[PDB]
Amino acid sequence: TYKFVNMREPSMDMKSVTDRAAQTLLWTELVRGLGMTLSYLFREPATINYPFEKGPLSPRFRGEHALRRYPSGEERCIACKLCEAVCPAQAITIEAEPRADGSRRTTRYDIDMTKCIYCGFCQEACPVDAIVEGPNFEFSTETHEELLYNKEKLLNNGDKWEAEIAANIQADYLYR
Amino acid sequence: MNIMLTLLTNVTLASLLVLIAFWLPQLNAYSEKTSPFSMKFFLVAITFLLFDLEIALLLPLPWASQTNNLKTMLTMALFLLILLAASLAYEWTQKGLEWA
Amino acid sequence: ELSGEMVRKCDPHIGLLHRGTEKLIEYKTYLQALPYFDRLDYVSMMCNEQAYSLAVEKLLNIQPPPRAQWIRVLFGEITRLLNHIMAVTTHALDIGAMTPFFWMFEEREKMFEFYERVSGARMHAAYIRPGGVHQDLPLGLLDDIYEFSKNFSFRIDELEEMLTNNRIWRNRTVDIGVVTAEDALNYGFSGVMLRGSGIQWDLRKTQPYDVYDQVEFDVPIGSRGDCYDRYLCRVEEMRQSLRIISQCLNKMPPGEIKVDDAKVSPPKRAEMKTSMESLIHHFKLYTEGYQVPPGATYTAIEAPKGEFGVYLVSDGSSRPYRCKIKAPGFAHLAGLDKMSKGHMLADVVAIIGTQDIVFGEVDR
Amino acid sequence: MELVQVLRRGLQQVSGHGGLRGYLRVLFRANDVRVGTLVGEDKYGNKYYEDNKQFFGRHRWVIYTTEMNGRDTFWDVDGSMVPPEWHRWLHCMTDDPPTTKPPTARKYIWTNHKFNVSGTPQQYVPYSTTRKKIQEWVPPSTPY
Amino acid sequence: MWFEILPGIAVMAACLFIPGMATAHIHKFTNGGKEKRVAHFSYQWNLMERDRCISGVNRYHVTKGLENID
Amino acid sequence: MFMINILSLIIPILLAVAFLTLVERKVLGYMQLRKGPNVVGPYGLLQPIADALKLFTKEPLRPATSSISMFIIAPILALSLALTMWVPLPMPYPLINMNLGVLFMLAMSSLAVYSILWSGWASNSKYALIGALRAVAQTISYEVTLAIILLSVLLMNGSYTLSTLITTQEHIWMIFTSWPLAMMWFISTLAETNRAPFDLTEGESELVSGFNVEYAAGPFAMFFMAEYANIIMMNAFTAILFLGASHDPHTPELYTINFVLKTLALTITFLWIRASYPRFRYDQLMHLLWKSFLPLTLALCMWHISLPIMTASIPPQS
Amino acid sequence: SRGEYVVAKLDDLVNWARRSSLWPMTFGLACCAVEMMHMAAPRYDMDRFGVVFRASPRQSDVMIVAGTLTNKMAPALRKVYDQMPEPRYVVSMGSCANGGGYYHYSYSVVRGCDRIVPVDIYVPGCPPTAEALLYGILQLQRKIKREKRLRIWYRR
Ligand code: SF4
Ligand code: SF4
Repeated sequence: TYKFVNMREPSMDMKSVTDRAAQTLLWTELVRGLGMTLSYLFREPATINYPFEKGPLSPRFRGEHALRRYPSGEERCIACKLCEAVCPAQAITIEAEPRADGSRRTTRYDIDMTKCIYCGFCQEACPVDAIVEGPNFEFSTETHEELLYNKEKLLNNGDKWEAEIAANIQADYLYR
Repeated sequence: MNIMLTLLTNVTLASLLVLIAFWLPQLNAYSEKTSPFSMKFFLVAITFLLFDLEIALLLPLPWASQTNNLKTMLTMALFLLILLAASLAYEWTQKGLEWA
Repeated sequence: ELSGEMVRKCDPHIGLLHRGTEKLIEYKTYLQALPYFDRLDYVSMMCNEQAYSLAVEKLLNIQPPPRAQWIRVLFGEITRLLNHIMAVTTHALDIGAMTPFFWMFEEREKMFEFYERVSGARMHAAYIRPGGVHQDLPLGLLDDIYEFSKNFSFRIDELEEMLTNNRIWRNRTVDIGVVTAEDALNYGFSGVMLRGSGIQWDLRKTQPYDVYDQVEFDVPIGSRGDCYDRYLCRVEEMRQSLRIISQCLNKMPPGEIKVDDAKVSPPKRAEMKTSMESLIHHFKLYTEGYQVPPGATYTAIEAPKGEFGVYLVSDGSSRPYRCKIKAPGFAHLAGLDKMSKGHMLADVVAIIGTQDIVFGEVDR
Repeated sequence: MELVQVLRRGLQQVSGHGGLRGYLRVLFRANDVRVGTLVGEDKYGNKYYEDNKQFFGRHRWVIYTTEMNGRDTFWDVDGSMVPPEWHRWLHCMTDDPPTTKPPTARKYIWTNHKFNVSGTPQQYVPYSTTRKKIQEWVPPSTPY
Repeated sequence: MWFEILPGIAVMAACLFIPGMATAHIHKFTNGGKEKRVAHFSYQWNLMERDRCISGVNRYHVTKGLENID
Repeated sequence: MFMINILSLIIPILLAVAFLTLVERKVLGYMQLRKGPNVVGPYGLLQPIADALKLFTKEPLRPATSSISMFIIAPILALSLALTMWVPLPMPYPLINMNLGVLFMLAMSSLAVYSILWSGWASNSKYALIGALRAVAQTISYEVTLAIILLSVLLMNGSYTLSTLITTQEHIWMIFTSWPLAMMWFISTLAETNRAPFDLTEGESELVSGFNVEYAAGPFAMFFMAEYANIIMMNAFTAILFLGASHDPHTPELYTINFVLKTLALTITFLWIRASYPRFRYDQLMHLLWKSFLPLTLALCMWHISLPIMTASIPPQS
Repeated sequence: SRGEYVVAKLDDLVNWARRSSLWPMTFGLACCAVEMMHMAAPRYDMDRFGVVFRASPRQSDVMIVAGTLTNKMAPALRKVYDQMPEPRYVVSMGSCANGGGYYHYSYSVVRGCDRIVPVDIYVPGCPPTAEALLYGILQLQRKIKREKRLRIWYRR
């Protein structure tokens, strides 16, 4: 159940004493550490050549939010506001009105990427798979305002990344 | 004159670099950036001095080895070294070597 | 307050990372409150998630499914490996080793890849939730964990080669930060801090929480209560975590990964899209959340940095009334002053390292 | 000896990149002189290579095109230049290249991928997407 | 890999090699194709001065052999 | 042409220092499973140029406001002495041939501490002054052993003339004769150059930047150049003292190659040590010298005095 | 003009020097420091790019605000920024540093580090993956490459 680290008594025989005196005087353990570092020097480095080489990611990766569409092209989101409710950082602001066609659509869908925590909620809550955190992670901006996304920005992201997003959802939709 | 030349050249080169590094980059336009306990362990420094004295006394030894009275030379050299060791041992045992 | 290089008085000022977590939790539902615990201890996120999950489950009188429990113990030990790697390697970096940092951080990257495969986040995932685990392991992950674990022993051995018997490393830690067992108990220390002093207490054995009763491992115990003994304990605990990981890999059960109760765990996507009951429960769970029966509980786990506890009180609503987080680093940083007496600055750095303090935990 | 083999492999690397000029080109652009099987090339010009012998994380790499979306990218390259279809293959999200498994074709999907446009006239500017809520009274134009 | 370290080491090696070769060849050039005479004791400097007087061009490295005799 | 020789000694040493920086970076990276700077130029050869230019173009902060004369002299003295100490070294023919070049180098090394001493004081800060004091103690503490070990080994040379070391080690390296002294001398070089595990002076992990915390842009660059030049020079002194090289009088190139390679090996050993071990505690550093090394050096000095007499191997004075 | 050509080449040189040798300071408050270290870790090693962590603010060129910036920590952050010599660039890592993130409504959290110090590059994420941080750093390098200090000086 329990193991004693340390709690060992060195031997007092002349051979062991000579060995320990040799270690102290001849710096044996230091040489062992040096040899370890040398071996690591001759080992192949683990660096990947970013940006030309990219780190592995799984289909469930949580990145830039992206509003998706149906195959017909109609926007999937149906103004349920379920995402705004689950949002743990209140980064989602949704406003809706009956559109001219009479469908329930969002007049405003703002995701403040400066307040969002990339929790993965909403993606798992939206009943119609509308907001889906895309695979993109390299969307840094030079100004704070660029990170306050708008419904137009989210829909453009969805249109841009739909080819990858549909494949990732297809990969993972059975696990969900 | 060779050693004097070397000294001059080195000092001038280093000072030239200090000039090109204290004034030349100081031109670049910018703006405003605003902006002891009594060490009793200094005894170690003082002991270094008295040991550096023995260091000086011991430097002639390579030429001292060339004498004909090698017996006397060896006895006196070991005498000085043993006195230095005795001084170190005394300071050690009297906790005088209280480093830091 | 330093006389020469000796610390006469060490006074820790904290709150530089106080983010009012406990206040914010009161305004969130339990599911919304879960992500904070990932942030609380950035090095050991899933362990904090598990502690919160145990608290909410116990208040809920609901039991996680066995496969969820085994996934939880497996990733808890993976998290412990990550946390110990960070603690031991950063302590070494602070005292100047610097190379084991990179050596073991490569393994940390691989374990982050495991996190990413399960949850999609390299760290601060929401994998462990009240009622079980959010999603089942993606196919092929367990064997990859096997591949990683079968070689991790050589890496930790190499770390020992660099540090364990080094004269300089021993001199920096052999007798610094000595804590008496009674003093350690009184000052509220937990985990290695207690076990380094020689007291035999591991919550995983004494009060097992999920499936640790069904796994075999040895609690490393120290003899002199110093930084070096804590280092030895941390390294051994890593080895025992590798053993536990092997056991969990071999005997993972088949079945559900979340409680088969749609009033607590959300229904499956197909079911919520095809059945009215499932959709109703999904709507209420992701909008209002699950009401917890009124009550209070203190649930503690052997987190990698010590005992991590959540004092959760519920008013019967969908948002907790009060949530108090017991961070093991809080008491250790409190006792830092006692440990530092009679030591020099560098020894203070070493002591700070030995008390594995993550100031997200301390400040909350 | 194996050392002679390694030197000859270096010479093969020099030859495979199109000669000394191509070797220097790839060395200065990408800092890597490995030669790998060319899986495919996107419309923008990025070339994608695979060498399964190299350890995981270096088995797949991309040589960014010198010109994309009216920008000279000979020296300035960025990760966003990767089109979404090849993004998943590059980041190991899938083992099947887009040439082998084409993405599903949809009308709304963009036909030309745009890189990160921050610091450019194309940069996104946030704005409200809702109309005015309160309508003010319009005074009459007649004097009385 | 680890061979990538070698080019910097080679540049450093050439930079360190430059001064020694430079000193040797400068001594050879100044002392008429022979090593600069080392005078650690006054006798050797006296020999150098005598050679300077004997040379007739006030350069010690110029060596007069049996031909000057008789 | 003597000025030409001075420049030939000076400029290549500075270039070697610049590229030693890159070499250090790459070696430390590879021993940490990383790759050194390689983006900036082919295999990172242009990184030192970028570093230097960035440093020089950087803001010249100076809140010293005390004895600015000293705050400027310290970098000058450091760089000048680092360049000067290279002069007496025989590679294989020294630039300046001194009967007592060894004691000259010892004196120059002792003087070079004043650069750290003044810089830290004229900075007039907290870490700077205390760190400078710790420096004085460190260099002063190991200067003693450095001298004793040097005297002990030269007892076989028969003079303080560096050039005769080549003759003495013509048949065998002096490391075979005095390896315990060699180990202690190597550790001593490490301490004198303020390198890990004795990098207490700068001591970034403990002291934000040490004596150079208030030095930026060019003066910091001069301190860096002086530090690395001292590293190379001390390793060269080790190579000449113990790892002797064959010298063909007609072809000095062979000796120059051998010497350069040995110095490179020793510098790579310095970087290797910096990577492997953690830093000795200030107190432990002094404990290792005055209490542990100083004794053994005294005993070995007695032995190296006695051995030539009892073995009739007194070296020739000339 | 020839003068414009010389000025442009010199500005290219200085911008290349500054972007190639970017020395971020060892400043990490919260979780994002872990991903920053993982950037420093061997897989995405920043030293290849010339990015080297130097503790001294006076010897540093970029400040990475990796973590939640609390009201108690804010004056110290401003002080360390001010003591940093110029040219100086600030990279905000994490939703917490960008805009407050999870703790935006906390009484003890500064809602974004832009309020305290100017920010050049914002790295989204919570935590931003080390690859995202490396991308942000390279974007900062491109931003330096686009700078036209000497050109503007010559145009006056
Ligand atoms: S991922 Fe971000 S936007 Fe989505 S629910 Fe979580 S906090 Fe809100
Ligand atoms: S953004 Fe996320 S990871 Fe970064 S400090 Fe805030 S909570 Fe931690």
